[PDB]
Amino acid sequence: LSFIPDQRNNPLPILSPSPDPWDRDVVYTPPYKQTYDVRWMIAGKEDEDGFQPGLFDKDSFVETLGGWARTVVVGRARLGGIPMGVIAVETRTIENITPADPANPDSIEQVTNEAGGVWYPNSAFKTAQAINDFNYGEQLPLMILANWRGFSGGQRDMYNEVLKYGSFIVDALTRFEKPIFIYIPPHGELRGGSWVVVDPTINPASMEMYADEEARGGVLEPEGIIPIKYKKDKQLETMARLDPVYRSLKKEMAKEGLSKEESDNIKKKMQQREELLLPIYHQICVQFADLHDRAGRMKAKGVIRQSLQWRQSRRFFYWRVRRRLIEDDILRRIEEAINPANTSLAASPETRSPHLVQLESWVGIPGFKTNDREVVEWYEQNQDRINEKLEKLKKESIADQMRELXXXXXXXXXXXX
Amino acid sequence: PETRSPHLVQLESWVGIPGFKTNDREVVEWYEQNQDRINEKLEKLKKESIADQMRELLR
Amino acid sequence: VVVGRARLGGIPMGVIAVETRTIENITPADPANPDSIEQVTNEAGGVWYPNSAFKTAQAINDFNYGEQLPL
Amino acid sequence: FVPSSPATPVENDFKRIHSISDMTYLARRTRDEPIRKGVIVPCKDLLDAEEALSRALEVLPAVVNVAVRDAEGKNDEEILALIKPWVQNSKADLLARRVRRLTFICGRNDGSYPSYYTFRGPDYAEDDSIRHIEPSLAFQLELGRLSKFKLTPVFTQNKNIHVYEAVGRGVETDRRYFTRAVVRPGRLAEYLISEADRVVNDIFDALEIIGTNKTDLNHMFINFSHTFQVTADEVAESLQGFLDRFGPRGWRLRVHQVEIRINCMRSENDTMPLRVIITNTSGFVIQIELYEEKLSEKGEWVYYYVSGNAKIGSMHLLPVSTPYPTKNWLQPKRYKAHILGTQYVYDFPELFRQAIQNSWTEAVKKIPSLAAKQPAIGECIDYNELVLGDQDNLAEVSREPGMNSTGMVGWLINARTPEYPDGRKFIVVANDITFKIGSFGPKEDTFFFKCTELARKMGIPRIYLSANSGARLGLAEELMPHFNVAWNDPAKPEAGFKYLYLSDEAKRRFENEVITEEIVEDGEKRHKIITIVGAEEGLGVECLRGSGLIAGATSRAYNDIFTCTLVTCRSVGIGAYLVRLGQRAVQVEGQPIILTGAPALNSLLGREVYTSNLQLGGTQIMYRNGVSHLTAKDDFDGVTKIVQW
Repeated sequence: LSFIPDQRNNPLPILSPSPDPWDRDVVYTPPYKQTYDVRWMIAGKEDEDGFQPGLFDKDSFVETLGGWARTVVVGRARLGGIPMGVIAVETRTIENITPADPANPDSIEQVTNEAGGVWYPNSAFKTAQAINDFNYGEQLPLMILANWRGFSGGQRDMYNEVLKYGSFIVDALTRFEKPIFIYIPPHGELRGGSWVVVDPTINPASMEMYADEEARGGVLEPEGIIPIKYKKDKQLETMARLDPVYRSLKKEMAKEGLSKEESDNIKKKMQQREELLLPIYHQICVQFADLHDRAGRMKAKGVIRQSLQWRQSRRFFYWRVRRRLIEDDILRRIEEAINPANTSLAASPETRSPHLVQLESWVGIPGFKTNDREVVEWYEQNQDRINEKLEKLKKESIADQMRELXXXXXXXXXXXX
Repeated sequence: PETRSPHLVQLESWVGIPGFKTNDREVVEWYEQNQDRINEKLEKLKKESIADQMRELLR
Repeated sequence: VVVGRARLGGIPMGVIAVETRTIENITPADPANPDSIEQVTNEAGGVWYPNSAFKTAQAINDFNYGEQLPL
Repeated sequence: FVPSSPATPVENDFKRIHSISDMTYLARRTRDEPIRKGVIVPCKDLLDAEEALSRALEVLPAVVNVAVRDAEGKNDEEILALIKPWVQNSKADLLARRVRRLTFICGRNDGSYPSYYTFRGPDYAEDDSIRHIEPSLAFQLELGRLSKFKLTPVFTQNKNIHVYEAVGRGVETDRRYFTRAVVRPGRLAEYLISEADRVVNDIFDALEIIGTNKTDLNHMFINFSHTFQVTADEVAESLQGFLDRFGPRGWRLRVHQVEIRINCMRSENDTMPLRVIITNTSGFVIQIELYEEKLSEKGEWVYYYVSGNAKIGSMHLLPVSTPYPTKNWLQPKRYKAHILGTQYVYDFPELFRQAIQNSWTEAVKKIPSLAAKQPAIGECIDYNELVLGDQDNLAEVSREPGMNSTGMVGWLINARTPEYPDGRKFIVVANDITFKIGSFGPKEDTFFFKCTELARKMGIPRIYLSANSGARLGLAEELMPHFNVAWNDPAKPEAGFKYLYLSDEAKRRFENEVITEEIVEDGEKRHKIITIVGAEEGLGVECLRGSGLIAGATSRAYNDIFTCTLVTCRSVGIGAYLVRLGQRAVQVEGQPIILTGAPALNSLLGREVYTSNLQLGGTQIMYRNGVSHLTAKDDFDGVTKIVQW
């Protein structure tokens, strides 16, 4: 209840930065080699050498449903005083052991390993449920630390309706009201089936997507694309180009003038050189394919707003969450004054509302779409000017509705009576 | 369901069949016959509601 | 639980009924785990089961959204 | 001497500059090519012309024209046997100077148009195609509309008209006579209507002497050089008049269609060119299609018709470079779909017509008397294709089957069902399994969305026919034979590589296709690749964005309009989800609803667990877990079952 607004459509129970200040850099950074407890990135990690805080306020995170589908972490936390909903992906291979059914004596406990960073029927259901919880009644801003590499394509998981619960994520995302921030963290991945169910084009009016500078995201893993787009023959065409030994041996076969016992030599010399170059030549294509799935490419194709540095994530989101929460409410109030009763791939949060163009000119700040800090400070100062412009628009809209009330001949009859 | 809508009391008096809540057959046959009479009274109410709507927009 | 669409003297509408006979769904063996065999389960008639309730809930949504059929 | 982009109505791909008469010069790039030189040799006599050839070539370190002034003797074949001895003699003289074209101008003092003879290529074999027409005149004649044919010209008494024997390059069964004519304006209102009668009679008389022979179809093109004030609405009324007189004669010659190109100043004033296609389909013309030549903003001149017809014709908003499709062209595609156990996308409208035909045939039995509202075999359904407009906004087109610009196709079908015998509409969207594995690209996504969006806006149901391969995969092919490697040790490359860089010369070539950082190693200006962008679309995130958009759209649509999907073939990745978001689904017995490939799972597990895509995607899984609502024996049985819904 400390995270929930006192009423229904009331602003969140926000306080000053006070214990954990907003102007602090995110100290805990996750390792790229092994697995890490994703919870440390949210609140902080308790270590032998001091304490490294997360991107939310120290000990403000409250994990829920932690006994079911631990492959996804759900909870509520505070960001410099601002309370909000959190969804993160567990990287470690968790194991849920289903109990033995006593009704059937031929039933034993089933040991099942829910491998980390993947979506399972139960994990997808958990995700879908959490979203509904954070929007209905609660009405909290959402932060998703996206790290899934797809869905569990296994026969058992498929038969267990993985597809049905996957859709329930998409359904729940269009239903959402308040701002949603999809942020791929450092080391975080977003491949194939995973990205689709979280893309900002689902609900552009409330979604906003960001990615870390050292995060990865493609249609498939760079190890998966190589046996389809950069096959053995494509690697050898590039081998007879970069390697000096292989292209020199290629010039021997092309020149001819060598017998059946002589042509066998060139074949047995190359098909030994190419066998030793193959492992490192393979890894080259892996690095090559990874450069497609880099953070820079994402901003270039406009699938994300900005590339983010994990260190100053807290500092950026504190003002962007605050800017969006005040703005969303002002825009909702603009429409309530105008009408007292999105359409393309181009639908980006800077074009989430058609009143943001009018609000832009009323504010008068050049870096309006950006400079989140400068925007927030302005609204607090010109509290009267916005309320003033709302009442201007309210009376202007009443004049339009009364004029529209065939309809003239009917009014001429209702007046003559 | 006999009290599923507050307009069923108004519609009841416009129809004029006593066994309105029951006699489902008799009700259906009446609407088909007086399809123009419904569209007549709906319009009478449409103009009526527009006149009140203007009072709400000033209040 | 039996789900479908039918006509009542020409009027089309959605139908949901309960099977009385004891039906048996046999879940296949998981090939990923060689220690998994097909599980014989008897869904006794005239009772609601997780899958039966889900079927009911899904059918209702189908008959209202887009379809817009009497139930 | 060329603009080859904002120039006269032509089609250009990437970076290329070609000639007017020579449609295929050098596409590579014109950044390194010698300037074209214009030469004109006026010679008094045909024999004396040889001295103005061998001496004429001496001032050449290209295009050469030769004018003749003897209006006295105009030979044919004898003129050809008088110009060939000079070209075979100087076969190395013309070759050394690297000149492409050799034109010949021969004018008459009685007002007769000059005769042209053009020699082209290495040996200069003389293309019989360009005759009695200028390089300028090679554009109006176009001949780029006959790329899918092997042309052999035939003799014409009138130098203005040219007839060609076109044969299908692939399949030989196609044999047609295509006529190409140019009307040049008379120097110094009922002029054009009478001018049309004279030129069409000349074509008719010429088609008569060569004979009708064996032609499946016959076409004639007439291009106007004069910009006489045309009021197409007056032209259309007058058109009806003379076509009914010439029509019978044209019907004997096996002529199926005629295309006129007139310029209208009444819009100096802007001259709006208006094309018109008159086809003799079903014995009676009833096809007066009045078009308008306008740019598609993509650099192509398209066919925008404001016809006198009911707008349910054929060909709409298509570039001016159409190749006139050959018969049996549809068959190779159909085969690519049929090997996968699915009907070719454009064969489905027919399947639906028969399923509606079937829906009546039983209703007439069950319900006697109430049957007379049946609209025959044909006219059962009234379909019209859907292709994205200029401003990404969908439009109703009735063009030829196939020729889909994207790997997704839609139709607006008005089926006269026994429930709504006056008509009922709906949208049908399907993936072309033959068009890039049926994979979802951004073009395919924007289309699928705009279709869902429309079905929603109109309240009519939407039907999706799934046969895809998830999202489009891809790598940058242009950077494969250009990128360099920086090793720890150059002698032994297996000792690990530091990074991947690009040569300065190869860096300037792209720059926007690859994000590169400069770091000097071994005293070299090495531009290390820090991120790959790639010129081509549909490789990574661009596909996922679009996939997410259509995923959400289907989720939204289901809650408003009637949504249905059909697994006509393997439905993978995003496609698999649109079947579930579409909620109501019909699965054809032998088609799987797979997420991750059967061998891809085996490679991941490191052991051969699954052996089939249907072992985890088939009916025995999806119908048994409730993803599939019904199972259909064949692709048609699917259609039939949805017709019932």
